[PDB]
Formats: sequence, C-alpha cells, structure tokens
Amino acid sequence: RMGRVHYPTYRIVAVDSRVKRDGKYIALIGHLNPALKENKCKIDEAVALEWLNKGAKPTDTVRSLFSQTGLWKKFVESKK
Amino acid sequence: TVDLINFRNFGIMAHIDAGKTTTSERILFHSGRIHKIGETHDGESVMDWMEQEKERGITITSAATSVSWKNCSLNLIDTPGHVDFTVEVERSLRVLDGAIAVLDAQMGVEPQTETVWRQASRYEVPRIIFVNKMDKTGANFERSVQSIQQRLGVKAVPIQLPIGAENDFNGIIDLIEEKVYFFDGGKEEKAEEKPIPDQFKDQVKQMRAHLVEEVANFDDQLMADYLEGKEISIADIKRCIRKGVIGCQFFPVLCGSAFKNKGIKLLLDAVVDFLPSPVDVPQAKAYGEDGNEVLISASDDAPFVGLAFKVATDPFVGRLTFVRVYSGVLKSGSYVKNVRKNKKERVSRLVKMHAQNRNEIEEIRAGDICAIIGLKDTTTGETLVDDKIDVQLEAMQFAQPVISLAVEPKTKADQEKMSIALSKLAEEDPTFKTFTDPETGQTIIAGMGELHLDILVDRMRREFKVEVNVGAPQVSFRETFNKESEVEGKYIKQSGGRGQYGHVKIRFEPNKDKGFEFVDKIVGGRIPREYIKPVQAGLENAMASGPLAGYPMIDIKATLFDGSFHEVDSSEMAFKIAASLALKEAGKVCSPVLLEPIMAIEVTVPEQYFGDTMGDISSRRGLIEGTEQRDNVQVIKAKVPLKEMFGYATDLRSFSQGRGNYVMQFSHYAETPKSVVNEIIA
Amino acid sequence: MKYTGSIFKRSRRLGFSLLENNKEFSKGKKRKTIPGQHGNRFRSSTMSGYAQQLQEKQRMQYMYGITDKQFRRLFRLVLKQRGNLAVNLFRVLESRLDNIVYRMGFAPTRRSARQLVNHGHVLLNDRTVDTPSIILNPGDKVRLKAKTIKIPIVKAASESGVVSPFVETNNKTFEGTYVRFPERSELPAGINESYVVEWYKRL
Amino acid sequence: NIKSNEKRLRQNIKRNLNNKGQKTKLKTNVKNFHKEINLDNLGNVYSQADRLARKGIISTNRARRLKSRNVAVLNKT
RNA sequence: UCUGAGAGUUUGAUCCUGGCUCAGGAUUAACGCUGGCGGCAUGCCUAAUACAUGCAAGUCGAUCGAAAGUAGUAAUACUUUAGAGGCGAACGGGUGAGUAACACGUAUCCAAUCUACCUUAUAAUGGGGGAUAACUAGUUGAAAGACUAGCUAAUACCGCAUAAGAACUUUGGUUCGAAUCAAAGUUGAAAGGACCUGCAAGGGUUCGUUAUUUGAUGAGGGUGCGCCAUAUCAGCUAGUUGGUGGGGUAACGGCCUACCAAGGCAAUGACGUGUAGCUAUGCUGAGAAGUAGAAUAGCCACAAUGGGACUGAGACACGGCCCAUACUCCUACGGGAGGCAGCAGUAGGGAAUUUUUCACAAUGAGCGAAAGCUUGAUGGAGCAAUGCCGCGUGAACGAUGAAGGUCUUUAAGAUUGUAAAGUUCUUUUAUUUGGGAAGAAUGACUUUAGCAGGUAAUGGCUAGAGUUUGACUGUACCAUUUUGAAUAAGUGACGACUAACUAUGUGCCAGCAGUCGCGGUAAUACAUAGGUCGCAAGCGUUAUCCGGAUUU
Repeated sequence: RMGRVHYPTYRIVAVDSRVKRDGKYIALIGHLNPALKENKCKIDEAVALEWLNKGAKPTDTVRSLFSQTGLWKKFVESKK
Repeated sequence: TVDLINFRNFGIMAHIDAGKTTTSERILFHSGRIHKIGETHDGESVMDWMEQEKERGITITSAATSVSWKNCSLNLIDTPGHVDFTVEVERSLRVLDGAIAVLDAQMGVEPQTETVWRQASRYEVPRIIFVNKMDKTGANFERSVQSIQQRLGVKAVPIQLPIGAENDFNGIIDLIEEKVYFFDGGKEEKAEEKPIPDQFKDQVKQMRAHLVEEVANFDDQLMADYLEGKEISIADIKRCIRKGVIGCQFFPVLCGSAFKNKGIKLLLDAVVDFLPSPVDVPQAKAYGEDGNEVLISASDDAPFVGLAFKVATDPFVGRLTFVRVYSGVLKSGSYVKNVRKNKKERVSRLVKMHAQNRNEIEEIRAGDICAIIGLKDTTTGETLVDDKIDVQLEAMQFAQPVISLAVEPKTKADQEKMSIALSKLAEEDPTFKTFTDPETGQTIIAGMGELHLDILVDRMRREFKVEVNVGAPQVSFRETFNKESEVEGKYIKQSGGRGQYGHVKIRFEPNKDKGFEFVDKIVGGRIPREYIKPVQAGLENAMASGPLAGYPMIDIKATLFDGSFHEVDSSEMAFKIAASLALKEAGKVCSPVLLEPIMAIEVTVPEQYFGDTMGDISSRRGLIEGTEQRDNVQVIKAKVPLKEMFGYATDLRSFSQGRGNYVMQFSHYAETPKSVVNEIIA
Repeated sequence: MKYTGSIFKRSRRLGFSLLENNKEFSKGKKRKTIPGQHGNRFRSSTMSGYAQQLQEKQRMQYMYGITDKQFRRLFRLVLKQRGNLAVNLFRVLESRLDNIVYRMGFAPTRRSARQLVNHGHVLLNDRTVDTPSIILNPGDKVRLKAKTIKIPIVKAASESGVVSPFVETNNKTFEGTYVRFPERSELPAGINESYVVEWYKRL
Repeated sequence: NIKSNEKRLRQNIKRNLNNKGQKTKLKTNVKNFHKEINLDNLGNVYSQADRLARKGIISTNRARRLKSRNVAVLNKT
C-alpha cells in the first residue's frame, strides 16, 4: 500500500497470494482508496481472466470486487 | 494514593562501628520475615563478607527495602553509611517517615549517635531508640539510660527491661505485656511467652507508675485515674506513647543484641503500633523558584511530587532513578517534567526492590519509594513533576568537606578521563568541590575524611575503571622584596631584520600596603609622554617571575626617573624590555622574600580539647593570644598558615572522636620564615 | 513574519502609501521621510539597479504579505502556466483571499480581511477558511452567516463598496463572487514584475 | 531454540534414518548390478527407483539418468 | 526552440596566463539563540561494538490414538492437548563487513534445466503387516533432563493387485543436436477423514491420496553491452589450457575422477593493490555531466566466526543442527544453555539520530471445508523546528505625534511612532458545551430465491439479512459551543561588494575577519546604547555535493 497517514491507498493487483506485495508485478489490475468508500477502480478483467486461468489468486479481500466484476457469471460457470 | 494510613516508611540509622552491617542485616531479616516465598529462612541463611560495617551493610541489600508487616507496607532504606556525612543522612531523612537510631555498645561514648540525633531532631521527624548489642562488653543498661539524659536530656522513656548483662542475655521483661524469654543466640525464630518475674514486679510498677505518669501530660482524666490509682487500659497508654513519639514529646528505648537476635520482633510490633504514617507526620514543605514560590503542601492525593535523590547504573538497562514519591500517583510510559533543567523524561519502566529483586509495578501511589528505568538526564537534589508546573524543592544540604586532596593525572588524557569520572561521581553527591588551579595546576578535590577519600578512590578505580595518581593539595605562595634600590635598563638588541634600542632608569621601591604604583621624574625631556605608559606595563609584566621560586612580586612602588629615546632604533617595546631588565636586576639585588597564605580559623569547644588545640597550634604553627570565653564554651581564633590545615581536619577530628568543627576563612599573606624558605625550594 | 508590524513605518522609507495616499498622509501630518536617526541628505547615494529591484520586490510582497516560501510557491504556480509570466503572475497576485475581500468592499484593509479570515467569520464555498492565502478561482460563493452583525468593520466596508469588473458583489446582502481574471490597468503600474522573475532562478 | 524446531527435529531425524536406509539399499542394488549384469537386478532397480522416486527420497531426474545409464551399458550385453 | 545574469582581487597603472573568496542551491544535516501549533514524512551515517527483557513464524482434533477435566446412573457429548501425523518454515524483516565481478541493469539463449502449496487433463482412491509415539514402572540429581523394560493409534512407516497414462528397453515411423507416433520388454498406483442419505444394499457431497498432461512461479545455467582508480604494479598460469571414459549436478560443465598431452591468457593492462553492495535513482547545473546510491522499490551477499552435512519442492536456514573457535550466563560444579546485521530497549562513541507504546481496527502472510489460531509484519499512535507545507501572537478608527529616551548635540524639530494612549470589535488557535465521521462498498452466518451433475439429502455456487469487526477517536473540526486582546517573536548585517549608521568608549592594543582589509589618539570596520534594513519560528555558525568554474 501507499499514500499518506490518514490517507491510505492500495492499487489493486492480481498478485500471487504467496509472494509479497510492493514488488515486480505481472499485471496491475485496478486501484482503490479504502478510507472513503466509493468504489473507484480501473479494473480490466481481460488479462485477469488469463491470470485466473493460470491460478494467480489475488489478495484476501479481492473476491468481493470479483463479485462486482461478475466474473463468477463467466468464469466458474464456463464448462456447462 | 491508596491507604496512606499504612504507607509508613522508615530509615536504618546506625552508629559508626556499632554493627552497621550486623544491625542492618538483622533489620533486613526481621523485615524479611514474610513467609510467602521463604524470605524468612532465605535471610536466615545469609552469611556475607566482613570488610567495613557501612559498606557491607549497604551492599548486602538494595537501598530500596520494600517489605510488609501484617497490615502495612514499609520501605526501609539504608543509603547513609559514612563518618555520618550529613547530606545522605538528611536526604534519607526527608525520604523516610520515621527512623531508628542505633546506639553503640562496645564503648559508652557513642560520639556520632548524638550527631545523627541532632540532625533528626532538627527536622521534627519522629524517631525511636534501641541499643544495638545487649551482649557486648561495656553495654550497661544503666550507662545508656543515664548517658542519654546526661548528654541530651530528651526525656527518653526506657520501656522494656533485659534479662542478663552481656553474657547472661536471655530475654526481655516486657512492659506493655508479660515477659518474653529469648533462648536464641541468633536467627530469631520463636518468642517464649512467660509471666513477668516476681522479683521485678515492683521494677515494673515504679516504671508503670511513671509510664502512665509520663503520658499524664496529655489529659486530665489520666491524672484523675492516677490519683484514684485506677489502671488505665494498655491500648490507651500505647496510643498515648504513640502520640508522644510522633509528636516528639518523648521517645521509647528498647533492648537487644544484633549478634544475638533477641527482641527485635518487639521492635517491629512497636514500629507498627506507634510509629507514624504520612498522614500522621508533619508536612515538611518544599520551595519553588518565583520569589515567594510556595503556599502549598504535598496533599498526597494526585499532585505528583517526588524528590530525585539517587541514581545507580544497572548494566542491563542503564540508569536507575530511585525516588520517594511524596504526593500523587504515577504510571509508566509518560513524560515527566524537570523544571530545574526544563526537560522531558520518559518513564520507560517502574521497579521496586525488596532485598535485591525487581518487582515491576505499573503504578506508584503517594507515600512509597520506587526506581525508574528511563529518565537519563535527571540528577539528585531535584524534585520530579509531570504537570508541566514549576518544581517545588526542599533542600537544606550541609556540605562540610573541610579537607581537600590533589589528584594527579598521569596524562592530559588521564585528566580528561578523570573529568569523566568526576561527571559520574558528581551526579550522586556534588558536595565535593573540584578546582583546577591556574598556577599550581594540580586538581584539588574535596572530601570528608579518610573513609570518604578512600571510597571516592574505590569508585574511581573499580566502579569507573579510572586509574589516576594521588598527591598533595596545592596552594603555594606570593612574592615580594626588601628595601628599595634604583637601577637602569639598557636593551640595545635586535632579532629579525634591523636595529633596536631602548633605555630607561627607574626606582625599585617596596610599598607594604599598595600594589603597583608609578611616579614620573621626567623633567628634562628624557622620556616623551608617549613612553610613560608602556614602561609601566613593562614593570607590570616583569614582577611575574621571582628568582627564588618564581611567584609574582607584589607590594612594590615604582618611580621612573630617567631614560633615553633615540632615533628609529628606539621603540616602545624596547623600553618595556629595558624596564623589565632593570626590574629583574633590582629584584635580584634587593633580596626577594616570600609570603604564605594565612587562614583565620575559629574553634569553639565546650571543654574537652582546650589543651589539645593549644598544643596542636603551638607545635604545628599559628598565631594565638590566650582565650575567648563564650557563654558556655571556649573560643580560640588562630591566624595559621594554610599548609597547616593538612591533616588538621583529622588531627582535630580524631582527637575529638568526630565531634569537632571550625570555620576556615582566609586572612592574609604573611612573611615566610626561614624554615619555609628551606622546605619548598627544590 | 506574518505582519510587518508598523505599516506606516513601511511607507516611511518607501515613500509610497500602501493605501491610495491616506496611509501616511492624514494621521495628524504627512510623514513620508525615510526613518533613521542617522538621516541626512540622500538623493542619489543609495539607489541602484539592485536597490530598485529590491524596492519593487519589497513593495510587492508588502501589498500581499507573502512569506519567502509562499513566494516561491506562487512563483512555481505561475511557472505552471505559460504566456507572459509577469502579467499572469500579477493576475495571480490578486488571487489572495484578503486582497479580494478588501477589493470586494468587505474589508477596509487587507490586514482586517486577513484577521477576519483567520477568526473564522468567512465561508468559502461551504468551507470556512482560516488560512487567508487560498487561491481564488472564478465562480466562488461566500457567506457571512452570523459573525457580521457584531462587526462594525464589515458593514462600514459594505457601505464603502468597491467597483470592479473582475468580481461581483452584493454588499447589502453580504455576497461576493470571483468573476474573471483581473486587468492590469486596474492595478498600480509602478511595480515591475520582470526583474523579480529574473531574480527567481536560484534553486 | 524454539519448540517448533524441536518437533521438526523429532520428525525429520527418524525420516532421515529411514531415507538413509532406502538409499543404502538402493546403493546395494547398484553394487550387485556392478558385480554382474542380469535382468533380475535390472528389475530390482526398476522397482527400487519407483519405491524411492515416489516420495522426495530420490529425484526423478537422478533415477531416470541412472537407470538409463545402466540399461544403456546393458544393451551391449 | 529546450534553454545561459556574477562580484571583488596583484600593481604607478593597464590587461593578459592564472589562482582565490563568496553572492546560489542542496544536506539522514549538526551547533547556537530562541521557540504555540497544524498537516506531510522522515528520524545511527560512528562500534557486523558488546547486550538484560518480551514478542520476534507458527497452525491443524472433522489427520491420529490416547491422556487430563466437566456434564451425564453409564454410554457418550463437550473443554484443553503431552504427543504424534500434515503443512508453513527458504515468507518476511534487517545489515552492508565481505565481494571490483555475470553483480547490477539490459537483449536474448537455454538443440542443455528444474520448479509442492496454485491451472488444465485423466486413471482410480485397495489388501494387509509390523512397529513406535504418548504413557506406565524402575535407575541417577534439587531440577532440567538422561538411561532401562511393557502396551499399543495414525491420511505415519513398509511389503502385497492392477497399473489408465507416463518413463525406460528394442523395432518401425520424424527434424537441421533436434522432435513426434506405433508395437512389443520391464517396473512400480492410493489412505483414508468428516458430513448427508440409505433398514440395509449402497449412493452422493466434501477433504485428501496416487500417477498422469499442462500453466504460472521461482531458481540454475550462456553470453554481449554498461557497471572505481592504481604501470613509482609485466608476466601470470599447472586443474592451469583442452581432449577420451566414468562419477556427478534438476541440466551442461575438470564440477570432480582415471588417461593423454602442453597449452591458455596478458601491453586494447592480466595479476597485485586500496577503494566498493549494484540499479531505478535524491540533489546540483540548460545540457553534455557531477554528486551519492538517502528512505523506498528490484537484485545479490550475510546471519557471532570456518567448515560440514540434515530433511524438505525449495536453506548449508535471523530467530534448524554438529564440530572447532571466541564470548557470555547458570551450576548445590557433575555438567549444561545461547547467540537482536528482528522489534524495540540498553552500554560506548559522537554533535546527534527516538517508544522494551497500542490493536492485530484495516491490509497482508501463514495453518485449517469450517469456525478459529499466529502475525514486535502491518497499520496506527509517542517524541524531535529534522525537512516540507500552513497558521497566530490582534484588528477598525485612532496625534503635527502620549510619557520617557535618542540625535539634533541647551534652542525647535525629528525620533521611537498608528508604534502609544483612547473608543469599538473579534476568537482558527488557549479554553466549556453537544454533534462527529467514512474507514469494514470487506470478512465471516445460517436459512431463502435461484443455478447446478446428482437427488434420498446435506452440501458446490451467485443476489438481501444482522447478531459481526476502531487502537486510531466524543479525534480533527464545527453551531459567539464558556470567557476573553486575550494564550505567545526572534535573528543576522549595517566601510564596500551587500539595499542597512548616529552617539559614546577606545588606542595596531583591545578585537572584527568571506575577501579587499580595518584599529597606534574624535574608528560610520572594533566594543556598548539607540536607530536602520533583510528573513522569521526560524534566523545565525560548521562540514560536505554542485552551479557559479567552460578553471583537465
């Protein structure tokens, strides 16, 4: 994360949940300020689809935004 | 605070060579009679080193001695161990609520117990009396109970009666209760309750008929009962004696032997029942820094005031500031203020010590003692505050390091390391003075006596790892000269590229009561006025050296008579150098002499050391004339050379058993006799 | 310093009134002489290009009370825009809140405007401002809800209104608004802004 | 030290003794094959490689390389 | 078009060759004087110098037997685990001694590699054995422990059935050291747990297992370029330069071994030497560049020191191990125990670089369907004018200019100074009262609607549910929220450069000093009083990087 004290920021990244943050990234997907909740983000869901095809599970709480992206409507139910 | 009625704190005040280590150890053991962990038997199993009474008595435990007795927490402290150097004693006294004065039993003189009692009675603080040894030769009960009144006359009431005389010591005849036999020759464990012996029933009754009578100065109903002969309740008379001792009306006396450990449980019982609480002690107030600066007391509830009185360095966590919090409640992790230095000090952690152990208490209430890790800038003699308000300080320290000794650095680096040691050793007690003389050069440091200088050396070499040579004090002389003469100065010289010349004619005349003085005798224009002033300076710098030992020559009247200003070869500094030559030549001709410092010393002694001081002054040195007869004492003033003070501080004190005093004031410089002329020269 | 302290003293050596003329013109007399007990004849013994540059810069910040660091801040802000930087900076020189309030007929002095602003009597677009250095922009509404009836100063300024095209104001309803960027001709011309921007390259 | 390292020691010491036994018996099979060449010990090594490479005891690459080398030198016999 | 300002300085004097000084910035900045505060960070660079204490990386009982305790008449349910078994531990953080070279960065090569936990993709998920852990009892001592004998569990260990598929072998079929297919030879596959359902049979969910194919990740290996100075450092080199076989690493490889030889490099500077963590980049200039590689981020080296091994996918492992070294501590003295370059804190040093502070609130990481646990990371908060930004200490009017003082040199005037007095007003901040956050638009949680192969049903999933999560925080700030000018300004220079001088003292002395230089008898150069001016809660001083200096 970055920003200022009393001024958090965290650019959302589809990063390996087993490798530390604040490093080299295959692809940064979105950003969000958790201080004032208004849900501003620059999600892509294009290369994120490939990342999820090859695992690459993002950090813990990204799944909630995954619900907003509606990938569950197009990722988990894509074999029937 | 919480339960200030029980936070009764006391100090261990023991006489010199009266079992200080022994008495202190027994007080720790009896205070250590808390069976929660085994501290009773743990203290019973202690056998420590025997080098010095005060030193071992201090090093056996920690200065902070937190214990409990059956309802109340007591903080016993023994920081003072010395020839009874005043500052530590009075600082502990202001820290403590009450104290026990230990009497001497090897002899009957006890010359320093009277001094600590003077200091204690000076502050109106309550005290109690207890003879250290009832088993030592010369420890006569009658001797003590008569000497107390003869020397002091404080109406001390002897309460309990012993059983035996220094060999048959086997118990106590209790006054408040029935007799208590002590068969233990040491390591007190049990007390044998027995009825009062028949042959001493009357021995009680008389004293009983006095004891209630001794507390008859409090109420009229007690006197009515005495007239009726009706017995007064033991609790009533116990509370009456408590009021008397806390009010300093009288003071109880108990018996026992430290080496035998008899009857100290009775002392503890008396301490709990009759010694005061902070609510029961008077309010010794402090002083601020504004001009009137105090109309206030501690108030003991939540203004935090606590005197910073001692710091010791634990290697693990750095400094440790021991403090008795007089008022308020304080936590850790908070910044306290020091207004004497105007600085913030973070309380890293709090700690309490019982014998040598740490107990981390996160909160300290008023009326207790503690130590703080953190506070790396505060020194002793200050008062701690946390309310951002000016500090109130109560300080009436008595500093009498009448002897001083010169400590010789082996190197300038040794000088620097000894100054570092001085910085370390001045934070504990800055009463010692240090001077670096501009002429004699050697560093003079003041001390109380042989033991004081010895312990300073011990801290220097062992505690501080500082190795410095030790010497003798240095304050040397002044110079002057004999009958007048007149010579001339001719300096025709050059050093650097051209010619130089000068020549003057001056008169070298002594002036017994006046310093450098100039009188001109230029009437034929031999010296222009421009050269009148520089030549004077040439004199003022020329006297600085003497041909005997090199001290400056004073008490001289100079009269310039003649001179010669030539062409460009002449210059003012050439005349100054010629005048310097004339001054030195005339000083060599006129047989210079020396003057020694002379101090005016006044000694006031009741009767004891009249002939002793007479013979000491006559044998050593000094100017004397007979007697002064003051109201009930003998007063002698001597104008004596300052060298004669060397060892005099202990020559008088040793002959006076530590009961000597004087005032040292510089009088004047006086002519040195031929013996002094032979001694000092190389 | 946030304030020059004595402001007539500033016009003493400068010889220029920060007001129209009435600063050191009507207080008993007109004291436009330079200060100093060492005072004597001085006509061409203290003026130079460096000295006149200092004089212009000094009067420039005296008119606005800008501190050095804020002065460099404003310099960088006018660097952020292009064109003739001197005249653009001068347009930004009016973007002070207290200067506008003085020019809006809401304060007889910019000093009074500053001390009202710090007191909290001003409302800048639903946001009370205690810092009087905020940058003006066109289309800003202000209010004086309740801390104006007890102030005679603001009313006295309101009756002595100021006419300006670059701002609009209803002084009888305590309303002000920044309309457009100011014009150079409406402002004193004795100041030369070029020499100062030449003087500001020293970082 | 810490308790977790103690538990890891108490486990991996015995697991390492077991692995040492397996490796030494594989070594013994390799020895017996080095003495003389036959199909029986070839099958023995075939089995042992699968016994050990199944877990982390023996890496797949090492087992494959050694069996390939042994069968290659067998191909001429 | 991005984009460029100098000044003084020898001498009778003039420039020139050419040095110097500062005017300007920056700085982990330090120091002095002082100093309310907001917000933004940062806050050992000295001694990888030595350290008390605590956390510092542990988790899973629905993996396992059993133990302890509660309830229950018992069975059993429940609470915890002494332990085993599974996984995390190699993450991460910190340091820069070492290392002047594949090390950084960079472009590509791995016809020569590997890479649990997570992607695809299928085959199934058995038959047993035999053991110990824990415990019990004994032996040695205060105890830690250690030793001895008996009983067993495990998705533990080891054989046994088949191996879908692969891999090896052989034959046929491919490609500019390659890759792909077919047949046959051989080998070795799992372990069960919980739940729902089912009288049962058995079926299902879910976890896990085995082998298989495929992502990604990370590591290793190949080079080119870029990555200090030193020739008052010219020979180095025998595993050294290559070849054959073998061992060997995840692969190639003298990496190593046996044999065979004697080359290989180096004047375009090896080797030796000292100086060094590298980069993106911080700052200085318009730039070529210099400055240093702050913090952060990526990469590499280290974990008291030298080796050695240990399992594990992954380490020679901050906080795993043995030896040896060196230290420290305890020992009731026989023996043991350990390593803050982790968080701090502590000792020394310096001019100096801070809290053993709080919650795991959020984020993250780990363990576990699940709940739940760890988390000195993390986020905060404390302190510091350390930098940055921002604000006050009043304001409207107000005098031939209050009083005093200063100069003028008794005289007026100016002067301090709208500063003052005076009237009026105000309150961000000082301070009472109530409001007052988002931060959690996450995460848990079961029933519903619906989806979904099954269906006997729980469960797999998406849309709403609240009991759910705040240290920060009744916080900032705000309704004259109580009152109130009340709660507050210094610093340097004043001969010139350099916008800033009068009075007094003073005598090359006292002293200033960035330079030119002043002061030896009324000094606008020193020291004081007053005054002037410039910056300001910062101003003065020092060091060092640069611009100026294009002065290699």
